[PDB]
This record gives sequence, structure tokens and C-alpha cells, in this order.
Amino acid sequence: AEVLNEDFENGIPASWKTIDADGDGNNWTTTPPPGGSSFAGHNSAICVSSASYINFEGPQNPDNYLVTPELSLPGGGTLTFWVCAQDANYASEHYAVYASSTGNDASNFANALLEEVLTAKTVVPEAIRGTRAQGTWYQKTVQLPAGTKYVAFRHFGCTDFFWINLDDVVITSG
Ligand SMILES: [Ca+2]
Ligand SMILES: [Ca+2]
Ligand code: NA
Ligand code: NA
Ligand code: NA
Repeated sequence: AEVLNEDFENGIPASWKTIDADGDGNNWTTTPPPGGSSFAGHNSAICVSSASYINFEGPQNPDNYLVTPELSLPGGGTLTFWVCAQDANYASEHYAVYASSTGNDASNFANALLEEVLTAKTVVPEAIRGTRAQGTWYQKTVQLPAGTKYVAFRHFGCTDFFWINLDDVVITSG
């Protein structure tokens, strides 16, 4: 039974929450600057994205969370989602996925269930990035413990690549 299935085609839903932990005003977003329109989604128009580098601005130091609405997983569940680097040639974005059994603030998200740096399969030094191919979309699977109330996706601990993209977040109970 699916308890969450988000394609982002109507943007980040109001039921989800962004946390700008570094405080720069830049978040996970479906309107990445300076274009202000979503990057190409996974077999779809829209995905949600966070920047380590913004064209016409420069390197960023993100600590950005994207948090689900409150979940009921009394016996646990399974998360799947799709992730890619927006620029296949500046691919090395660092992210983690966390579960909380209580609240939905940054301090509630500790002990990553998954933490990785996307694999660079190709590389280029350019001021304007995102000018070639998107990275490959990869599906990830994370098991969620019983009593998980919130899942957070965190883009952090990296700078000076381009953007990380997320799409097609599905959580099933059991
Ligand atoms: Ca989508
Ligand atoms: Ca930020
Ligand atoms: Na949906
Ligand atoms: Na919200
Ligand atoms: Na709260």
C-alpha cells in the first residue's frame, strides 16, 4: 500500500517542507534560477532540485532539506526515489536521506539511512554549466523503520558542481 507518491508535477506540494539550514535563501526548488523553470524531470516535465552552483551567481554552500508530510508507518515501510546530477559533467553532489520518529526540524534528522556522492562518469572548467547532457537517473531504495513519521532529503557538504535532482518519491507501508 502506497502512503506517498509524489511526481512534483504541481511543484513542491504545500504538505511538504523545505528547510534552508545554511540560510542563503536558496532551497530545494522546482524553479531553479536563473531559468525559473524545472530541469527535465524523470520521464516527466518537473523535478525538484538543489544547487551547489548557480549560473550567473557562482558556487553555493547548501544545507538544504526537503521533508515529506507526516507519515504513518507503524510497521515500517520502503522508500524509493530517483536521483540525478543536472550536469553529467559536474556530477559530484553530496546528499543524504534521514528518517525521524518525532519532529520535522533539522535536529530530528540524524543517522543517515543513505548518504552518497553521485558518481562522476564524465567530467569537463566553465563559468556557465548545465550546457550539455543531464546525468543518468538512478532509482534508490531505502528501508524505513517502524514509527518513521518524516523522511528528509538533504543536499549538503558540497560546493561548486551544479544541481542535484530528485523525482518520483514513493513510500509503501509494511
Ligand atoms: Ca516528475
Ligand atoms: Ca540554502
Ligand atoms: Na501523486
Ligand atoms: Na509546506
Ligand atoms: Na513540526
